[PDB]
Amino acid sequence: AECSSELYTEASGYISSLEYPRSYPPDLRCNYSIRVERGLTLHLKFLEPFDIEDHPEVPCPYDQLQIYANGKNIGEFCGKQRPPDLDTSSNAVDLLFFTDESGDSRGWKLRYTTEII
Ligand SMILES: [Ca+2]
Ligand code: NA
Repeated sequence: AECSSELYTEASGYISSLEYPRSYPPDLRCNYSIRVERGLTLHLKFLEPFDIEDHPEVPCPYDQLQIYANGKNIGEFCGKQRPPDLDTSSNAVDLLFFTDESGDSRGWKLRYTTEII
């Protein structure tokens, strides 16, 4: 399908993979950025279903969701168990979603909210 970068600057919102909760497209390199005002911190909560194609022995060899908080890597995620809720201590988050050439997985969706410092 697509995948231009997306930018979210409201105090809360939803972010999901393309066509959620139907299969996300292959060969994606998607960048989602959240930028809110200094003195707010971002909290991320994934919803169910969460389904990124995985592998029984290799960590995330096929498709990957990577999360950055002000440039620092705070996790790479795949599989069927959603990540735990993330308190990022940051006003700047980036999610990078990479997908390979095949598979039918339902993808991911999160809600972010902001905490007042
Ligand atoms: Ca795949
Ligand atoms: Na999807």
